[PDB]
Amino acid sequence: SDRVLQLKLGNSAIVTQEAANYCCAYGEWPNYLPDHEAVAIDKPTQPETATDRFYTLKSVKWEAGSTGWWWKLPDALNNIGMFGQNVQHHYLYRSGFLIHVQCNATRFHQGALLVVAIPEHQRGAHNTNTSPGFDDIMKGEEGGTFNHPYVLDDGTSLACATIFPHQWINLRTNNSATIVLPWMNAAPMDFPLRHNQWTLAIIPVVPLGTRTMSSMVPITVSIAPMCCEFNGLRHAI
Amino acid sequence: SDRVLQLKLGNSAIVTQEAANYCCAYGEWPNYLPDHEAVAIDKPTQPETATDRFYTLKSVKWEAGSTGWWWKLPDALNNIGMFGQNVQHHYLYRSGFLIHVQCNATRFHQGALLVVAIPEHQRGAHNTNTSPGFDDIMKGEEGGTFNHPYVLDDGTSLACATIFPHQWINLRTNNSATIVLPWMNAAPMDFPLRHNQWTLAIIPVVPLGTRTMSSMVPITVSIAPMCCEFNGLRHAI
Amino acid sequence: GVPTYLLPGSGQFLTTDDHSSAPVLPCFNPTPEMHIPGQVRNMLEVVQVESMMEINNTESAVGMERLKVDISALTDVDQLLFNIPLDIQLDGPLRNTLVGNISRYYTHWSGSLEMTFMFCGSFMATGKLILCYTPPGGSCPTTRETAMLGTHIVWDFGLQSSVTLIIPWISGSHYRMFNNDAKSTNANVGYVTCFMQTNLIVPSESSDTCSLIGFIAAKDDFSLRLMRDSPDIGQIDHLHAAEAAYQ
Amino acid sequence: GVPTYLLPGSGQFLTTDDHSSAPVLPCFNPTPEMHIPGQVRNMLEVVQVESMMEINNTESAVGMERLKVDISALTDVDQLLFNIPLDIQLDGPLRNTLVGNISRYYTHWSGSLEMTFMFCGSFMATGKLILCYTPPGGSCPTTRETAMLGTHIVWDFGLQSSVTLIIPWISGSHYRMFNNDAKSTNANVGYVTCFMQTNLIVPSESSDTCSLIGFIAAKDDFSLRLMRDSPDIGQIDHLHAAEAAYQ
Amino acid sequence: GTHIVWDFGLQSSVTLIIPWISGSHYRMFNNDAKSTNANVGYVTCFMQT
Amino acid sequence: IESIIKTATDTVKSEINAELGVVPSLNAVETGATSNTEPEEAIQTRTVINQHGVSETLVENFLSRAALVSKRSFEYKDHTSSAAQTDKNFFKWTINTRSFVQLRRKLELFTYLRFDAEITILTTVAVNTYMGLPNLTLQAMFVPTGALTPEKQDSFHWQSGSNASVFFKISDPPARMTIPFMCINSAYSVFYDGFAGFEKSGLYGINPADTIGNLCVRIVNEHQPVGFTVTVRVYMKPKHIKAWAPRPPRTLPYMSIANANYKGKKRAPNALNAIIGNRDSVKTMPHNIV
Amino acid sequence: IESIIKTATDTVKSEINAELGVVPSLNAVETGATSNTEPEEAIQTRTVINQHGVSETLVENFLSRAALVSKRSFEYKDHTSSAAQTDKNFFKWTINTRSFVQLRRKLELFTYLRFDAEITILTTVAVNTYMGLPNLTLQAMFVPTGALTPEKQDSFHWQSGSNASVFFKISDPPARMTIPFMCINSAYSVFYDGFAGFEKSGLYGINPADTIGNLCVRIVNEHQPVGFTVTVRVYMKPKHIKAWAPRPPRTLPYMSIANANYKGKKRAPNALNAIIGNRDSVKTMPHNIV
Amino acid sequence: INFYKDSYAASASKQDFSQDPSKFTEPVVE
Amino acid sequence: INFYKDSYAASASKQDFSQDPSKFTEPVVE
Repeated sequence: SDRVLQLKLGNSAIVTQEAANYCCAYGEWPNYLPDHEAVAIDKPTQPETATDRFYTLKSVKWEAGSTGWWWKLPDALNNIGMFGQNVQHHYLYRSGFLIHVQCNATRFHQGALLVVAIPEHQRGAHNTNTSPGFDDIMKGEEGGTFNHPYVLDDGTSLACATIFPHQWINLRTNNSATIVLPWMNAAPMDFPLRHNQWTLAIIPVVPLGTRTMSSMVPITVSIAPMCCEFNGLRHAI
Repeated sequence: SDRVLQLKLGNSAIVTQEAANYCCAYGEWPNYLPDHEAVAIDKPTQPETATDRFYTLKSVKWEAGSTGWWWKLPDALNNIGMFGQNVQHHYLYRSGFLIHVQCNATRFHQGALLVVAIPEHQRGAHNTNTSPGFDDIMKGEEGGTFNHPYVLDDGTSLACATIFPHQWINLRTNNSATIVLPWMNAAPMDFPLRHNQWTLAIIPVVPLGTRTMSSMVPITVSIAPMCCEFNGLRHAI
Repeated sequence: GVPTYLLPGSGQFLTTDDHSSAPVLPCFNPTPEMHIPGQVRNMLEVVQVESMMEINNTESAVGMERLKVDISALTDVDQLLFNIPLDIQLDGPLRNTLVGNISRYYTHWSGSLEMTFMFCGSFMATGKLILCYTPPGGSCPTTRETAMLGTHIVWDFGLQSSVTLIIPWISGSHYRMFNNDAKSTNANVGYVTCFMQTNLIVPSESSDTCSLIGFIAAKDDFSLRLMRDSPDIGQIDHLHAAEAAYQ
Repeated sequence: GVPTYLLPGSGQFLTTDDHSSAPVLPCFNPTPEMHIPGQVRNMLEVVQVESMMEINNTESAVGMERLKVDISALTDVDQLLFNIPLDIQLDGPLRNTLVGNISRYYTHWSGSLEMTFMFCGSFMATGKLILCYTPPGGSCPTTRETAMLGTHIVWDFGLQSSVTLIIPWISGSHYRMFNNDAKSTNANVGYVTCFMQTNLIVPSESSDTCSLIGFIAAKDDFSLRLMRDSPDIGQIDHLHAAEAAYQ
Repeated sequence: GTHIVWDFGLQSSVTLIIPWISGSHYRMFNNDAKSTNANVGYVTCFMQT
Repeated sequence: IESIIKTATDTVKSEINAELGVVPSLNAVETGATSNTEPEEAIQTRTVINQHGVSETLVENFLSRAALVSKRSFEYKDHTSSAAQTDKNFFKWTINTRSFVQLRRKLELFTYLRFDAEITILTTVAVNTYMGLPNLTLQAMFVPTGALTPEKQDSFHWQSGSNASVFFKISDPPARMTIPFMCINSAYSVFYDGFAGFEKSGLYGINPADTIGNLCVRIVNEHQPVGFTVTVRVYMKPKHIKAWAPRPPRTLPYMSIANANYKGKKRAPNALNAIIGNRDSVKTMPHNIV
Repeated sequence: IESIIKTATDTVKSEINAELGVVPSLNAVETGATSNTEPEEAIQTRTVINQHGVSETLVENFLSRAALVSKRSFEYKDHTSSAAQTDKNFFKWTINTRSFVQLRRKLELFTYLRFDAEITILTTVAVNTYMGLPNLTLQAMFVPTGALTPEKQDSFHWQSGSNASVFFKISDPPARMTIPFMCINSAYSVFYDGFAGFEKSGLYGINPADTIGNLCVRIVNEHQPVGFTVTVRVYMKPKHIKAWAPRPPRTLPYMSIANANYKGKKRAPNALNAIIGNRDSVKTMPHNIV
Repeated sequence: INFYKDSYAASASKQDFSQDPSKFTEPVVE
Repeated sequence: INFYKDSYAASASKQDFSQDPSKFTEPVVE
């Protein structure tokens, strides 16, 4: 019963048949900003179905010695669709996210993915005391690749990364993972071009393995923003 | 009326006719561990009549220049019967003890035994500052012999040893002593192979003397565990 | 005036004292509280979340290979696969866990643990394992006849790819200490061993070596006390750019 | 603020002061109380338990021979057997007792004592003794005519092998001091002597020398006050392995 | 096994109850004394002192 | 569901179980949920009334320990021939919680923190012959972040019109202040996945809203004919603490205070490719009872 | 039967007794019971209303005296050419009650004890010419048993993230802390008839659950040009005391703190074969009135 | 004991025994 | 006078006048 799931947002829908029970982050569900927590006094635009819809990114090739992949939000979506046009024309921003990650293979394949959403994933660099630059962090739609995913590229640990909102894609059990994210910030709204609230990390804890014919196994990421607000209308940068 | 006493535990019984009123240690009687004092969460085994029964040890020869005898509990019983099999197959242990000491002689004999049960009788060594080893303490079924019973082999005193649960076998009055011991520990259960809660000490305060024919006078120790619990089932060491 | 006298302990600075002190900014209005997801009010909420064990803490296991145990098809019965030392003070597989890192801020601990194992082979891979917990006293059991005499669970790999070995709180004392003596009777927890109950049996197109991932959490009867500094972090010099906070 | 002023005695450390001090560990939960047998809440519970007197505190009495008095058959009537000095401060037969060790932590004492004597001859041994207590003033009585004029008990050895000589509290003052002057009127308790009332009469196969064991406890009218350190223990150097607690 | 400790005093007698401890309701008077349907067990006496 | 938990939970007794359709020991790690198998369902238990309190692991107790955040020694003397890069009888310190690693790893167990910080300042002095230790007066002035800080010991910025100063002596008890929750947001960002300026040349991970302020400390006295070395230790104690979204603890050693860069130790433990020290095999027991 | 006893008990008057079948002065020591012969039954008594209170022999009063448990003198100076076995401006101390024999014999009158310990620390200083006594700051950090203790005066273990430290000066009143009841059992074992490890090579009589912790004490100051000798005396006072199963007092002198070994003195009193000093005969009276 | 006019001046508030572990241990929706 | 938030911080409790000497002086059963 929990394996089949249709997610319908906007003009976008995703049916899955080999899923797990989906994850709502910290027990929370997204909502709009209420009046007793609001700060910016102008009326926000709530474009709804134009922006509250799945956005599918470029797939990544799950290969032999993969270390992992990360996308930062809302940076991965700031140039896609009418979400990216509302981002570039407004100063402020508030939304949650419905991340759906797809990866299937045959019943002779093995492997496990940790699909973990990390709040405020401040990265570190390796073997230097210079901070990571702008281009190391703000990758965009392509995202990045983990350098040392065993310490989550920040000196901490992959083993304890199940404290964050996560699921698994174990290839003998499921082929999809779904994490619903709310707004996760100290401020109620935020400038979307210089700050990322969530990082979606997908990490090969058990590598891909089979002895059947070699097929390309892709990992696809569909991200739906949820309950988007935008304040501070101006021109586009 | 208080001289005759039948003690029936399990398939074991002891009738005596020349006894004293028996001693319950600190006014307490043994019981099982209640739920509001329990620690180990697994269900304990309570083998009852297989272990709650008298275990008679090897008798000792009461001679001319005897200094005394000691047995440590449960160490003196850890290899005897189904008590010793429940000890060796479990990690934890809790029971009380019913110690019955037997020594008779003729009406022309004289002598007095102090039969004293000592809690946590940490021993000392004489004329050295090295602690007693494992083999000095863990004698087993044979028990030990007091080296300096006038200071109870720990620097204290035999004179003040009547603060402990004790009886006397004065050979003109009685020929048996009976001490009922409860569980005496800071922890509710305990690992029986590295800790002894009670020491039964039998000490010649007045030596054996007569002018009739010389017979061997033995001192026999029967110990019945009472209300045995065992937690932490594993293999046997 | 009021006649007073000073006690011992007057004018000292205890770092754990709980008093009210002078406001540096009078009539300051703090920022209004906003609802932020995921509030932690007790560190035992964190300790009950399962996190991966480094059971493969060996050499030639580099990085993420330490977080998985590779089991294979064997040609003998009753075979040992791995064992797990249960000392949380000591640097074993349980140290870098959520239950293992928060407990090393404390000295005494109590309560039940849980070991979750997820099988990460193929759908075609079948097998049965036995996951034994042995209360302390003797050596770690090396044969399956010896090890199944304690707390165990037999697990077949099928539609649910996970079991839980509850490690029960079986102790004489209310708490266990995080003392340096791992062979102490106040510290040693026991052993966890895994054996083949049957065998890992795969077809010719499944990968012949499959993996487990071990997880450990604490249950809700878990308790920590006597707080101390963690031995997991430390410095022998000032960090970089720390002098620049004075410039 | 509150106008205050410091008194004499401010900032001192009295070792007997009764104040509340700072918790070194806040929000610490102690271990739950378990019922342990034999709780002592007042040290007068311990003092009322009978314990052996070293009446035979002589040379050529080695170890346990000091804890018994050997009486024999005599060929003269009215003969003295032993006497007991009653000074509890002074190193006599009453010092290493439960009533004697706890009282040397104190300076003043009051209340009645009891001397219990157990006869440890054979069943065949008969005899009668008189156990006299003499209130202070003169010398210790050496003949039986002189000694029975005070508090005594005549004891025949039979089916009950024990008597009690109650030593009554007969004092001018409410308390007696543990002063060094044993011949003081505030300290001297009196004397206990034992005589033959008849004779120790045994047959030819009983051992011709029989034994007594003397016990002393306090009654429930007993009281101790003014606490001091015991003169029974002391050191002139640090103990062994005490420097290793600093290493 | 099942025992009784007896001191010789004012009552000069004890009873060792030999309990009916059998798998079957009855035991046979068969010639095989070492049979499981016939053998009752043993009674031994020792010096306690 | 949220409830009030003052002690650890009790155990109920259980019996022999043998039911089809019910498998409580099997679980689904793939959902992201922790196993809910209770000890009653795995073994046979007894009734245990668990009275073990849980109040010492409260986040208020876990974090409200006064920890060293600053330690600065400066020569207290006549500074005329001393170089301009030195502390001429005063220092400035941007208040951070990053410099000393016990408090840093402990505060970095969370993503967001809202706390009031009480600040204890411990001054100690040593003679730089011996003739005695002076009872000096120190001034610690709290300057907000980016504002004008003094450039001299005797500058006119020390007059403290609206800046809060504390004047305290060495022979006193240590000076103690409470600094409020001073963020412009509803919580401090312990981690900041962003850049703090509208240009692409700002610092990564450093949010200046997280910064408390500057702590300018001088000695109010003039110089004696001899020199002294004055060490000022600052202690921070968080209080009234709310904490959100817990994180993995840091395993590798810290390199800098500006960032979360990592190197790791050369060997295990806490190396980059090996956090836990090694054993011989996966079926090797390290402290096996003999 | 348990009752409340605030004063010693009263005496009732008695008369001439001469009854068959009743012998209250005869007793049975062999049962292990103390004689219950009352003074009314042995002599003829009068009515005495006894108003002597019993509150000074309470176990709470008997044990709650602040007693010296530690005394450590160390040279406070510049330690560069000093040997590595010395106390280089700091010491460590495993907290025990065994080192000083007045408190040791007093606590060893019981088998089990449950108490809270308040800890007073008294620091005194002497010049090692004379130019004055410095008002130094000391740090006493409470480290749990077996944990990491500092190896230097200026080590980074003294920052005390979660370890409780007390900072105190010599001119202050002495520092006073309350240490709770910290055993993992319900009472401390004053005596332990066992071995504390699962192997046969552990220490006899030493239960590490009985051990409170370590007490690491340093001087926070740097060294002056002259040296000083600093003596730190630690005082322990038990409070909220429950006590179980009383024991014979120790008669022979203590040899070690690790064990209950005995030698005895060479002559009586308190020799091995003679605890009480000797008299000439059993019918000799030592202090006989002439 | 708080004689200061600001509420943040007070001592530490060690009475917050509300837990909710299910927002970390069971964040699934069904 | 106890202004500390922990109960063990309090002063000594010198009001426990309950005795039971019969658990040492008469531990016999009849």
